[PDB]
Amino acid sequence: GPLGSMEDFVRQCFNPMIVELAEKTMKEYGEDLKIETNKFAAICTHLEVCFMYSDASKHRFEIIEGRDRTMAWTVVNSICNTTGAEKPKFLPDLYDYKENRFIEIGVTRREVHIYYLEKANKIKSEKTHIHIFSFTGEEMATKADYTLDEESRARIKTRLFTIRQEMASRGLWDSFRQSER
Ligand SMILES: [Mn+2]
Ligand SMILES: [Mn+2]
Repeated sequence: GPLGSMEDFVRQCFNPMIVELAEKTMKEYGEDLKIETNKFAAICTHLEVCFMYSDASKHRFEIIEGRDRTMAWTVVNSICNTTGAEKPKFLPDLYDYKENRFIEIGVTRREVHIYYLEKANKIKSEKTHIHIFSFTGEEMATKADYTLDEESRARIKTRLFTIRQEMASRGLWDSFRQSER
């Protein structure tokens, strides 16, 4: 049974723009995708989830994820100046203009409730909303408020499922699942 390479998978599976933004995120952190390739895949996956989440409701969200860090903070600080939002301690992923809050999107291969609790412990915010997806359909969100409707979230979950089945098909899932954290 053949075992594919994760780089081949990422470049074949993810949109060119997503791959390029992921390369940029890794460079900005000085990470080498040729060595940390499971991480490369996880970054692309996280980017794509953030984009799908925003696209579920045109106009509602500002995207923070994907931007260079300096531009990301520029955008965050502008949103805070404009809307009166409290400045987050860590860069979030989106800003929700309807619910008036920043959102941290988590995508995990670990148990979603534990991942959620860890995220919540890290950001130290009474305000930032957290929404966690797993690759097998489970999710967890702040105050049991899932923000988007069932169809939109199903679209995201189906995508995560497809990625996982594609990986497994190439023998890449075992390592990807086990490599997190
Ligand atoms: Mn982020
Ligand atoms: Mn995130």
